[PDB]
Amino acid sequence: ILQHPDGTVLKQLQPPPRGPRELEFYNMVYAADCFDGVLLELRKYLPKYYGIWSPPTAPNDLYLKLEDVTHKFNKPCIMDVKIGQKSYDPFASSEKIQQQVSKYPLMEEIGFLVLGMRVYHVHSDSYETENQHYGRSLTKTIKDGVSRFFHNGYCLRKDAVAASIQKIEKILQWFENQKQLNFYASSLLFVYEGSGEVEVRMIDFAHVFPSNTIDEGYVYGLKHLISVLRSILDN
Ligand SMILES: c1ccc(-c2onc3ccc(-c4nnn[nH]4)cc23)cc1
Repeated sequence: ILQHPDGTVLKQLQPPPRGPRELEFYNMVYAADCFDGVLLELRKYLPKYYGIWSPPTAPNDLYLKLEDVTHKFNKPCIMDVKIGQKSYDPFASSEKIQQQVSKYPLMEEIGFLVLGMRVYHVHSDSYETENQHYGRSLTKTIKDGVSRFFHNGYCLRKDAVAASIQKIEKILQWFENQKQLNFYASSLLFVYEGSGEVEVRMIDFAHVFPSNTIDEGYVYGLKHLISVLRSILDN
């Protein structure tokens, strides 16, 4: 992820097959001729897509040019949350499944994993950063683990918590009204202002597949994340 001063990000395509699949996803959704009602609504929850980009002298070096969802913030507080019961996709090998489940064996139980957060503290005029190991350490501590993101401005930011719930609810509504796509190892990016208040966007589409059914695992995760955020409002 290269943050570009024009309010876009450049995401380098992952190695195959993951990078190509993500390019394919954005191309399907943001097709110039697409009038699929489901996919039209889905665009609302994605970063805007500006097509494939490569350096003038390096056509090999493929990027997606995406909206920087943090652009409109002064001191953005950012959290990435992987959603779903399974982080492996429907065509993973036994080896590959074991790799993925071992990273977070509570994924089935909890249905989401905090990949990281950056939290601005007014207090000290500085950022607090948590990495992959933070979220992977949370057990059924998850409430306190998520709460940490919302400690800003000499308070618990229940405004940002409530905003996040309302925006996730829209994404949840989309997932309850579609059975065309299932999403594995994809994330929600949360942004609020740490200095019309919150951003929640779906990101990371290297394991999105056509489907016949509700994405039950994703829905479980969204529902559970909402339930946790809901409980934080009672703090
Ligand atoms: C820090 C962290 C994330 C961002 C960010 O802002 N807009 C984004 C759009 C997409 C992605 C993305 N897609 N796939 N993986 N990451 C990240 C984005 C900015 C700063």
